[PDB]
Amino acid sequence: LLEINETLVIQQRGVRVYDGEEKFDAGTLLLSTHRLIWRDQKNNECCMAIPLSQIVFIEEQAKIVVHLHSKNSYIRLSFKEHGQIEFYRRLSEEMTQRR
Amino acid sequence: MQIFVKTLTGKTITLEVEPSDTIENVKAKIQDKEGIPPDQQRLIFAGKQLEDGRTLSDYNIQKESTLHLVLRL
Repeated sequence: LLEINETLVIQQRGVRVYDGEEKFDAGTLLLSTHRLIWRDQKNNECCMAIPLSQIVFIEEQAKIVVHLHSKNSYIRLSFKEHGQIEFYRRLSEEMTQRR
Repeated sequence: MQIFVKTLTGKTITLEVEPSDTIENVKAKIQDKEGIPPDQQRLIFAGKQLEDGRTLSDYNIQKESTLHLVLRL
């Protein structure tokens, strides 16, 4: 599900999406030149989130955190299936020139 | 000039500053009107994080720009 002038960067699986700290959602996070695509494990409502222009700042916690915008400021991504820091690199590089 | 540092609440702090101003100095202003200790502040600018011993000038920040505030986890 990509727009014109928008291209793929990397697809990595085994991702989880936590709000603040949580006792998540499994599936595959897909980054792109313009959006932070997220296709879920349960196809029925597959393919949701797509910020990337709003994500203010990203960092590492211990997993990669994303401050997308009483309520939580961010969501965090866990990389169970190895694919971390190849993603952190490509998420920072692409997100910063998206102003 | 005066810059604005938006918080993740959508709050905007209107700060009056100069290019010769340093980042920690800027965090001082922040705290003199928002409570936030400079220890927890992280002034962001287009993804790039702004380090303390560097003047706004070094980041080529202009009048009425917009920086963001993100509390350390």
